[PDB]
Amino acid sequence: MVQYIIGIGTNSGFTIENIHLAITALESQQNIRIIRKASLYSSKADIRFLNTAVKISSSLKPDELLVLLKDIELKIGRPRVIDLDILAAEDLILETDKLTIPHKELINRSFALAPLLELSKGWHHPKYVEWDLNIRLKELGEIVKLKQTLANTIRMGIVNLSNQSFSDGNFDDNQRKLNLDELIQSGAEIIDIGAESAKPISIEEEFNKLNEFLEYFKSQLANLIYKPLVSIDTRKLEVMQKILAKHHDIIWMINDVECNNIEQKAQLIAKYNKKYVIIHNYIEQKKQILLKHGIAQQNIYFDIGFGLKALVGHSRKPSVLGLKDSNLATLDRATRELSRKLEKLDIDIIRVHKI
Ligand SMILES: [Mg+2]
Repeated sequence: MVQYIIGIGTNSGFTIENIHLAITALESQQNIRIIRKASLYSSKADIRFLNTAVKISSSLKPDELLVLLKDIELKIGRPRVIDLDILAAEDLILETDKLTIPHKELINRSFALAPLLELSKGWHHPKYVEWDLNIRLKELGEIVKLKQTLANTIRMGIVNLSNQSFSDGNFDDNQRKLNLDELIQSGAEIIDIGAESAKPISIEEEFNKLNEFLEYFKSQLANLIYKPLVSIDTRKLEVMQKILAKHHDIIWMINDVECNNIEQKAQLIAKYNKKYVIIHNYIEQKKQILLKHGIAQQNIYFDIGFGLKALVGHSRKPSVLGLKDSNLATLDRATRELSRKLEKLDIDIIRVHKI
């Protein structure tokens, strides 16, 4: 049994998902235990890189572990989708054309070294036992530790484009953009964009608002410290159709509150292989239809619906935080404190305005 620090980076696709999946792959090996996972780090490539590290225990030999990693790199399907490197193994020093441990660039890459030292604050490079790596890390300079984590409970950030959020000024439409930014900085792992509050809205106009914002998102891809997973919040079948046709590459999930056309909707999610949610307003009958039309069960969440993995939407809802003249600075606090409790529980996804 040896301890290895595995470095995991990615700047392509669903970034945090690729990282979670490489970790899942390793944990699933009968001869590997996962000891600890580092924080998530952002560095610049062209899209932003997402890097972390994991400390494992394993009876694998370095070269055999090298073999496993290339395998995993091909499973996740490797702008690199996934890059896996043996960063270190205790005080092990190994030089072979095949591999070097510690990794030759460990001490040149802050996105490698920072997570390592986070996992092993007392670690010294065995080739250079006198090198205080804290000093080196700082010399390497640039590195953003994100508030997004590899926790079990992912936080979905609400981005409403409807009339509720309207404060546009003479020459600026910046509020929803500012809102996306705040959410991403405060650690939302996911973003749920919906364009309806009120007076009904057409398919064409619902589509227009969603499209303009996704195109805006895409134009910002290399400017985001973290590229969140994207959930599309609409109950209209034709909206899904058009939005998925244009933007399926950057969408992770469809979140539909009202069921009509559930048949054609599943047929659409299946073609696109996307996550689906089930809200109230039994879940079984729906599940079966979805399951029927070709929707893999794991790709589907349920929501009980204040108004199979578990999504809960409870943000700024009075009925569930104890009802409602209360200000936003108070509504969030009941959410934020109740969020902090669902995380503790198993909760897979929580939908919130503030993290
Ligand atoms: Mg490599």
